[PDB]
Amino acid sequence: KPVLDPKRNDFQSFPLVEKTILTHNTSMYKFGLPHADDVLGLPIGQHIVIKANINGKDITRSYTPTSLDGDTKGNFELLVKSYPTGNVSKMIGELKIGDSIQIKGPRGNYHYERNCRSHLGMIAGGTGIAPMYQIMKAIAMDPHDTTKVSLVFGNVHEEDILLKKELEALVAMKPSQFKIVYYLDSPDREDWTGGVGYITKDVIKEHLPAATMDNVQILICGPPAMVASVRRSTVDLGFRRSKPLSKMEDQVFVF
Ligand SMILES: Cc1cc2nc3c(=O)[nH]c(=O)nc-3n(C[C@H](O)[C@H](O)[C@H](O)COP(=O)(O)OP(=O)(O)OC[C@H]3O[C@@H](n4cnc5c(N)ncnc54)[C@H](O)[C@@H]3O)c2cc1C
Ligand SMILES: [Cl-]
Ligand SMILES: [Cl-]
Ligand SMILES: [Cl-]
Repeated sequence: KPVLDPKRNDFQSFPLVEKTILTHNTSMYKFGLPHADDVLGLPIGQHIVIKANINGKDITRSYTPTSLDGDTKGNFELLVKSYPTGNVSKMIGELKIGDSIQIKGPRGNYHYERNCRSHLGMIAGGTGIAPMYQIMKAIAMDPHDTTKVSLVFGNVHEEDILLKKELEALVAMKPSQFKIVYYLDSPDREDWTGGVGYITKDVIKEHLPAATMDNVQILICGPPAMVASVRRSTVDLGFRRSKPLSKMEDQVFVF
């Protein structure tokens, strides 16, 4: 029984049942569903939206749960990074156990289907890993999905990297299908051995599939400066220009 239903296109309330810290500003949040056998019902590629009433406004933002129907019943799980002057993210970071959130879904133009592409090149920064992780996890857990995934995941320093151990476990499931490189612009520590710097044209050319590969797609999600930089790099590398309104058929798709 899926809780999200496009025919009942309204907000619904779900209570916070568990909260686990990932970093000083980021936690995993587990929200309860009405029945122990319920699943969220979120198609792969799509997100939920969460509404907070703040400063006289209904403010809504997109979140991609880390849980899938196939591994999570009776609840759903989100990763949320809170900012000091955030809005919806600040509300979430103020919830106590038992408080509820108002959500609506599913939403989004990315409708992932098994083997719809031969190779996904993923470019993520910060919480932009969330839409990527959902897709890679689905592909990892589907024993008939052969889609190659090459992810370049850029952050400023070590404490900003999210889901690294989870991602590495997905690689270990399909080590011939999945490739991840981590970049840090400015590592804090001398024991970083991943990539150094930000995601440049040269990084994308080295690590992601080329624009000439049949049925390839580039997926992008991150803060606006990263998105503008990497979009320009993909055009310079011969990918088709991402469309103002990203649609699933586009060669470069921005979340
Ligand atoms: C498809 C999609 C999936 C997403 N999934 C997730 C997810 O699973 N988890 C998650 O935590 N977020 C996710 N995001 C990001 C999320 O939608 C919000 O942008 C984020 O939570 C900030 O919302 P806000 O209302 O708190 O801040 P806003 O109202 O957007 O901004 C208010 C202030 O907060 C600060 N701020 C906001 N965003 C940033 C930022 N990126 N870096 C630095 N400061 C910032 C700035 O000071 C800004 O002025 C996703 C976004 C998309 C498009
Ligand atoms: Cl609506
Ligand atoms: Cl939306
Ligand atoms: Cl296109």
